[PDB]
Amino acid sequence: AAAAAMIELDLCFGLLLLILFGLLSLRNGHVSLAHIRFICQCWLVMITPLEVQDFALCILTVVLLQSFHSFEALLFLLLAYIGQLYMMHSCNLVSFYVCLEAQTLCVVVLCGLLARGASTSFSVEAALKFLLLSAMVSGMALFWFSAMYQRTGSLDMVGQETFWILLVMLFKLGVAPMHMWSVDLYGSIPKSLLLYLSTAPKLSLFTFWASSWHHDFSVGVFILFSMFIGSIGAYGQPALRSLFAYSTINEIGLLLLAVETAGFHTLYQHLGIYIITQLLLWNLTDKRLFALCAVSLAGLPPFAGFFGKAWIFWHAMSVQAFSLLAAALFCTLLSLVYYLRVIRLFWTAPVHTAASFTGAPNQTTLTSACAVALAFAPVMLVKPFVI
Amino acid sequence: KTLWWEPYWYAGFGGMGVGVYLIYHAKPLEALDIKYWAAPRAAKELETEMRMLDKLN
Amino acid sequence: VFSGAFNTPSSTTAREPYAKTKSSEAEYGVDTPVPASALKAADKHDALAYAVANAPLIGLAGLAAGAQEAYMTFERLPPTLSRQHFKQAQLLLGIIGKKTAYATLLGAVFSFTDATVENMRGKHDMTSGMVAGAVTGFLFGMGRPMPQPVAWPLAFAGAAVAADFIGELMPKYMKDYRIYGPVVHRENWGDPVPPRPPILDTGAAVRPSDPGQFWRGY
Amino acid sequence: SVEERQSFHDKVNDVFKNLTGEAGKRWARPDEPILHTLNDEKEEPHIFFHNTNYRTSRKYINVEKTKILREQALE
Amino acid sequence: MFISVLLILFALCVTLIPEAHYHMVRVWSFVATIIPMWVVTWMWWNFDASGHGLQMLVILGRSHLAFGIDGVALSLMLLTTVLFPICMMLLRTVAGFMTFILLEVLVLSALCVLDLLGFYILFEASLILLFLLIGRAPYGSLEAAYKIVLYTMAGSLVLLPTLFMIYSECGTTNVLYMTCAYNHQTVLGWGLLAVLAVKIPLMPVHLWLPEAHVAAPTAGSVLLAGVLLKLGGIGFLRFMLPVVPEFCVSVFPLVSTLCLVSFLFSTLSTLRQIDLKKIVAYSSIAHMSMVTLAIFSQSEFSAYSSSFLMIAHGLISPALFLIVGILYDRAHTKFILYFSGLGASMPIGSTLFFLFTLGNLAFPLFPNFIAEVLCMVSIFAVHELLAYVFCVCQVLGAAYGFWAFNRVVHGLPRGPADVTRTEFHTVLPLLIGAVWLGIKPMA
Amino acid sequence: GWAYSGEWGMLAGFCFGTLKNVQEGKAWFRRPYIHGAGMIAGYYLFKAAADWEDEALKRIITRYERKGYAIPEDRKELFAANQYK
Amino acid sequence: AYILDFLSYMWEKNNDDSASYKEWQDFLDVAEKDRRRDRIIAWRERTMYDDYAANAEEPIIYKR
Ligand SMILES: CCCCCCCCCCCCCCCCCC(=O)O[C@@H](COC(=O)CCCCCCCCCCCCCCC)COP(=O)(O)OCC[N+](C)(C)C
Repeated sequence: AAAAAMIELDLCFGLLLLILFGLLSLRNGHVSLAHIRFICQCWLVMITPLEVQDFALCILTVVLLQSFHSFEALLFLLLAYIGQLYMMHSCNLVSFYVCLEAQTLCVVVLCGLLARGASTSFSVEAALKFLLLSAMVSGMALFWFSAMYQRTGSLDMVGQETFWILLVMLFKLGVAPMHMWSVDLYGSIPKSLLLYLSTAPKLSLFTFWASSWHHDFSVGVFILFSMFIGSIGAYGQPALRSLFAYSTINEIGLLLLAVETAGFHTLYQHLGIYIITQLLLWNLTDKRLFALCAVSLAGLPPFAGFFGKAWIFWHAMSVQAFSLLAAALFCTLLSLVYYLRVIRLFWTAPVHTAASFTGAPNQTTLTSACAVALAFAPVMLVKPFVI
Repeated sequence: KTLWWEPYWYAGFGGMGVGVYLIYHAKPLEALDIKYWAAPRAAKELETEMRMLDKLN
Repeated sequence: VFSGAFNTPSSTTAREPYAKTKSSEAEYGVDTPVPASALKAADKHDALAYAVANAPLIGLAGLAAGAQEAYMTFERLPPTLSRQHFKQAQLLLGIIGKKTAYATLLGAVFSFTDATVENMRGKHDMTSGMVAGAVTGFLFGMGRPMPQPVAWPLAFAGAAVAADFIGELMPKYMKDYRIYGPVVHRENWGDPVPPRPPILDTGAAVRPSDPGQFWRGY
Repeated sequence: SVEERQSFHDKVNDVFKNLTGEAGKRWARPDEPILHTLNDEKEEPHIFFHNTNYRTSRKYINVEKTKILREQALE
Repeated sequence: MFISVLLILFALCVTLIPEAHYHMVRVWSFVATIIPMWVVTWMWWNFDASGHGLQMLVILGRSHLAFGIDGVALSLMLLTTVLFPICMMLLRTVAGFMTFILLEVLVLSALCVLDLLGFYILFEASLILLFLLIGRAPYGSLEAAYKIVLYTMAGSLVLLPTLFMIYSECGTTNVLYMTCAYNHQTVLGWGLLAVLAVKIPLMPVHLWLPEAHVAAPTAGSVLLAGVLLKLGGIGFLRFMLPVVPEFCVSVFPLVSTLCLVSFLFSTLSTLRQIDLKKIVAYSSIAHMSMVTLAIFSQSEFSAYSSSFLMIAHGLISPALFLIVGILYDRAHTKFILYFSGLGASMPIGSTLFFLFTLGNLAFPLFPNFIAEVLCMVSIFAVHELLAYVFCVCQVLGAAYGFWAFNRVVHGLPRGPADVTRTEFHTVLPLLIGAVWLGIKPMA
Repeated sequence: GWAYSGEWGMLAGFCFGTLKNVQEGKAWFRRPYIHGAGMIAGYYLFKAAADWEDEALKRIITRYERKGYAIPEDRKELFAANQYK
Repeated sequence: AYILDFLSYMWEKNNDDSASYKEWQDFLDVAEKDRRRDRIIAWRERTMYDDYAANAEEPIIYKR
């Protein structure tokens, strides 16, 4: 009986109808597609199950779709969402491989498609490098899956070959020293895909890790590499895109410290606060709120980034992971300097914000002003909330 | 011509000074300082200790 | 609680040592076994065998730094030099091999000096690490202008001191640390006793130093 | 044992919960300390704060005794 | 609590006033700091001195942030509420008013908190405000702002895991249950020493103060000297001594030698200074070293004498900063070589300078004299030589104080004219407080 | 959950409307219907968060008791309670 | 001087020592309940959701 699979049939039927509707709308010469975007958001809601993580991903992708305008980009983001959703439910390396590869192909094509102006060739260059680096990591995953399949005779993810699969997962999160594909991507690709790349796949992969993964090894050297390299790199790079790429490497090192000491509640709290800050960061038009992102990414006390860092520090001290904790505290002391550089650049400066001329007047002030109210979330964060 | 801060300065600091004076001179003595609570209780204990020390001699 | 006369917790102490606190209904640890190479590497009774067991790991760091420098040198080579493959191989292997041998030398000197002072003094304390750090840093700092023949022994001794304090002394001092169950020496407060220590699937860098801290595995 | 310590803690908590005093008496200027055979009185917080208040009272009374005797000796 | 919410909401309404009404903006921001002074005076009226050690308690559920009043917190809160309207009289922009209003909220709530995590959250939420206040673009110094922020962050980051260690150990960060549980006192003691030895300027982590307290504006210098250093002392008296007393005994030779060398070396450095504001800025380190040793003696009435020295310093050194600020505001320099004969040209300002010079050197009829006598009684009762070190070095403090006064006040008359009504009324509450607390402090 | 979460949500909605005005160059009181919609959304969002507080406590006590951790009845009221603290 | 005597009487009338004791007891009770709840919560196990032995008692239904 197939009566337990109506959501899958609904997914496929919705894709079949959406392609035909997008074709009919384009035969009329419509230069805007807000109706297509609303149908895409409805389809996103209709295929998502009733778990916390699934709906967090769903609501995140509904918010992200407001920064994309063409039909093909919307289709690629939907088919990347299918991989992102179904990776959280993957209990093998077969589905794991297919979901990861679908996401990689969608990201590569979007990086090629959306570039404009003088930065087109730089974006295509960085997309090619990302594709080549992704191909060999995919080959490593397939090779060691074949080794595990031959040794165990089954699809269980146990044994020594899980160390290389773990390295595949660490590549997909931009963990140093395999971090330079993300550093290349941050310097050229436009802001909407940078917003997409810093939020949704990290959530999808960490939920797969929380749900169906065990390894008998450690990730401590990659924690050290990510934290020290990210902090020193963001201290040393004057371009703002490289600053935010290296600060992202530092944040993924903190999330790996939360993974390594168990306690995924602190991981989920810090990831949620980080995702809301990212949603504020890449949609800013008034540059004074760039200082709020700075004080809430430096871990300064009353804002929500402090709470996200401080439960990670608390659980690390609870299980006595002293050396990694000391390295994390040193890199936190270093991170403050370049977040202060951000504050010097964009707060202690005269205010200029250009008006719109061709309509759409400051079109994402709702989301940015809503996400700035991360100064009111700390009242709920101090309680036993995320567990 | 009176400067802009003068009425508010005199009201604020004068009402602090009068309030500190009334704290020192109109609060109950036990409420002002614990040494007024313990001064009568030390005196009776000293009365019943002086004659103890007299008898010990 | 708070008075200007005195601080009551400065003179309100226990008169006897306490008994051990029962934290769970099961009081046996669960953990994965240590590999035998690290078990052998902990032994200090043979100074030579200690240095032989420990020095290849410290040589791995020089191998990594040398491989980095060798690739960065290879990328800058003009085609008239890069096509000469024997000369290219001997240059790059020279850079890597010099870095690897220097790291292995510094590591062997540190481990041998540490275990020698350990066996000479008859006890394990922080003096052997400080002396080994001073010797290794003076070996590194020789031949350099002069803040450096003092600065490098200080840096290597400080690394030894930080190693002792963070990795050895603080875990030893907090062996009776409990995050769950009854508060230690405050069992009258009534916090309930769980059936077991909490099961945590931590990584290999976070392992329980006492059987009662947590159960590690899956 | 642990059971006896726990039952004593419950008794102390019940007593200090249902406690009252009026007619010119300040609580936290108690007349008598609470006598106990506890190892480390801070095991029971109510007893620790009670005896802290009593000890504060005694220190201030001894200061006052010194002043009265100094006036007498001067005379 | 309801009153505190009303005072915060009244203070925050300065932003909504349109900027073209200048008189209204000035009056509103001045009254917004006058009202908490009245409320804290009323809290002193309400206090029962023969009652419990902790009075007027409030706890906000499971959010930490629990509050209560003892004597040290109450005296420090009274001093802060005096000092903030004087700061309001020395500012001219809405940005300055709002920065000092937010600073007053954070200081007042930090002084009376009873939760360690609450203390951590409330205190160093002022870090970015101090960075913007010190590194202001045309006339500040970004180097000084970086130094003060980075030193404070370093100390706080050492404390934070030890805070969380005792929180996992016993189940709470409330100081009333942290003092009654069994905890690993060496680790937490080192974390608390790390924060409070940076807040109180103790060598070697003291180099931020000479840069920050000079690069700040006059209002910022008044706040930083008179208030923010004493948060380390109230940290010692409220959190560290009750919760880790075994550590506080075992660290006494180390804290003792740190205090002795800080006192001696900072007094020796003050003699070679050539900037008037740097002279005033160094002298605060020796006073805080005496405060710290008197706190750590724990001997006779140590909390009382150390709190009284904190109040005497918080009255006297902001007035010296105010006089230096007047000289800088109307002569555009802080350099000693440009000033001479200020007695003939500013007789009232020089008289105030002399009186506060005598107060800073702990001469009688000033609260510093009573303070230093009682602090040395507390130090003497442990050993006589630890008192002798401070006693014999009194010539070294008087040397720099009288040398600075004699160089700038006597000689050929050159320099600005005498003080205005506004400058005199910025100085005046500190003088009245000094005369009262140095003649009849108690009843 | 917390008793004053709806009032906190209303203050959040007011600050949201004021910031949406300040970003677009308008004074704080402009477009008060934006403030009203923000207040309604903030009220219901923070009430939902306060409901999740009680839900999380109930889940923790239920899972811990099924695993074998027997909690005394004096401490079960700290968890299995819709406490309006 | 009569104003001083009447203000002293006003202080004595407004002060309520039993209310101070109840304030102290309620403070201690709220703090103790927070500490007890947090200590019970800290028995916080963590494995993957597919660990059917560490989560043997949960009533989970699978679709596969
Ligand atoms: C640790 C004790 C606190 C002492 C700190 C030193 C205070 C500095 C000045 C000394 C004044 C002594 C005042 C004594 C009587 C006042 C009331 C009183 O008893 O003091 C209060 C607290 O006293 C204060 O708050 C004094 C306020 C002093 C601050 C003055 C500086 C601010 C004024 C600035 C200038 C204003 C001028 C304005 C005019 C233009 C409680 O202290 P204890 O008696 O130790 O408490 C008893 C302990 N137990 C309950 C457990 C039994």
